[PDB]
Amino acid sequence: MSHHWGYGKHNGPEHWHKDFPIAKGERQSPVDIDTHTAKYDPSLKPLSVSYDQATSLRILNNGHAFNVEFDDSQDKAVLKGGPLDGTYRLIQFHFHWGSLDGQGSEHTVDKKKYAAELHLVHWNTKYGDFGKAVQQPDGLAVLGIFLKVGSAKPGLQKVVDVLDSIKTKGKSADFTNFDPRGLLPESLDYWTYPGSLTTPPLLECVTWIVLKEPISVSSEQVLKFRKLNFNGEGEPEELMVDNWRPAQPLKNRQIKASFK
Ligand SMILES: NC(N)=NC1=[SH]CC(CSCC/C(N)=N/S(N)(=O)=O)=N1
Ligand SMILES: [Zn+2]
Repeated sequence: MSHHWGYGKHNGPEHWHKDFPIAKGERQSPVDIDTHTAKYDPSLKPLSVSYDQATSLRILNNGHAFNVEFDDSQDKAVLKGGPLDGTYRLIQFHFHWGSLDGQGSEHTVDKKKYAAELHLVHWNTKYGDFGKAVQQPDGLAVLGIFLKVGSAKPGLQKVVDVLDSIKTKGKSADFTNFDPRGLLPESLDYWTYPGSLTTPPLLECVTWIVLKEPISVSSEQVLKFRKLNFNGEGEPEELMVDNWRPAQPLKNRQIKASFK
């Protein structure tokens, strides 16, 4: 029980396959996005991001990241279009980030690593609930957005300022009326490919949609991410940093671009 997966030397990504053999599967994520090789697919549609009726509820430190959770019991905040067939409901978002500004993203672009990566996780409403959706090859759609360090992202600050209250694993806080539209870049140009969850159980249920344009966050904003703890309250401090899985083999997949 006590030797659980994580991001350390003894329980990190190179160990995950022992408990989760799908870690060596045929459609694992993340991947490197080779820009010159990705092919423009003129049949891909614009993404439809409809977040105006989003109902955020709570923010949780789960010991690996923090999740901002949404009410997904109705079609409030939904992702449609692009490569997707049907309607995908937003359930949560979270980030992956580094100990230094030169690492932290899960996807890479021509081997470049960004400081962090935002994942907005959505599930296909034809499967009725999230737990059923993760058992399907087209069950989830994760919208990935890169973060670089530069100017502050004003729409991120409300997240940053609540992190002191969920420092340690298992802590949560009310987090209502947060508008995830404030985390998007200007352009919705994207790459897409079939992949997996990037944490155990690593299920091969995700249509990945990775935006081309990064958002900028300030050094102070990402420094606050790095003050979070992997540990629970009253345990030795382990800073929550480098909670990213490295790029996995592309195998028999093609990455498609929505743009020329
Ligand atoms: N609840 C339920 N029935 N199953 C599962 S499997 C993983 C999980 C937690 S959310 C799925 C993990 C995730 N979003 N990975 S990522 N980094 O976005 O690719 N719940
Ligand atoms: Zn993620």
